[PDB]
Parts: sequence; C-alpha cells; structure tokens
Amino acid sequence: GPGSEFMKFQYKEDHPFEYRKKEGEKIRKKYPDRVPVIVEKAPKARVPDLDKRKYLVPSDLTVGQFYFLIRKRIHLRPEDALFFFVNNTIPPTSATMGQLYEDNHEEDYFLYVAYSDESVYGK
Amino acid sequence: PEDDWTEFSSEEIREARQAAASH
Repeated sequence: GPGSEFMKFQYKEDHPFEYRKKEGEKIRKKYPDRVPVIVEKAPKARVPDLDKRKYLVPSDLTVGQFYFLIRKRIHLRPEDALFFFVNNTIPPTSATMGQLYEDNHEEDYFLYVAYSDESVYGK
Repeated sequence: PEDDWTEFSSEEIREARQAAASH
C-alpha cells in the first residue's frame, strides 16, 4: 500500500470523488459560515475511533476549540496525547476553522483532519 | 444512518470557547 506518511481517509475509500464533491459544494453554497470537516484516526494510531466522523463546524470556531470538542468525544485519559494533522502538519490551535478550511480543503470541498497519539502522522 | 452531518450544540460551543479561549 502507500507510504506511512501518505494521509489515507477511509471516507474517501468508501465514497467516490463525485459523491463527495457534490455534497461538499452544495453544503458550502448553502451554509457559507460553516465548514464541512471529515475527522478520522490515523491508520497507526492507538486511539479509539470516533462515533461520528462528519462535522459541520462554525467558521469562527478555533482549531483548539474544535480539538477540545473532538477530544471530549473520544473519551481519553487525562494523561493521554492527541495530535491533529491537516495536510501532514499539526495545525495552529489559534487559527479559525474557517481559515484552516480556506487554506486546506480538497477538491471535493471537504477539510480532512486526522488524529493520532503520535506527533508524526505515520508513526 | 449512512452518512449524517454532526453539528455541535450552542452550549457545547460555549463550553469549548471557555476551555480553549484565545490568549
């Protein structure tokens, strides 16, 4: 398969590009102050999977606020590590989700966020 | 339940803004 640092989302493996782009473009035209986000565990992560992986988040929510919400859903221990990756790098927690989206969304108009217990995506 | 959207509630957003406020 691919190299360990190539970001793979089961969402993309389960839904053809056409379906994703139709959905992402429609949701952005409808809700211009919200951004659509797919959240999944990185393949090698020793972290629980998320119940819900598809989010519509306010554009003025910060990355650190979204992280709080996602971490709350995973039900981690107080000592546990968790890192987000967008396009292979840890996104700045002080950025807004709207800015992160504007810079990083794919051609299907989704923003893709992976999480791991390791600070490097493929480790 | 194929592929629903999840949106946070307003109170959930409020709690997040309080626990991860800007510096």
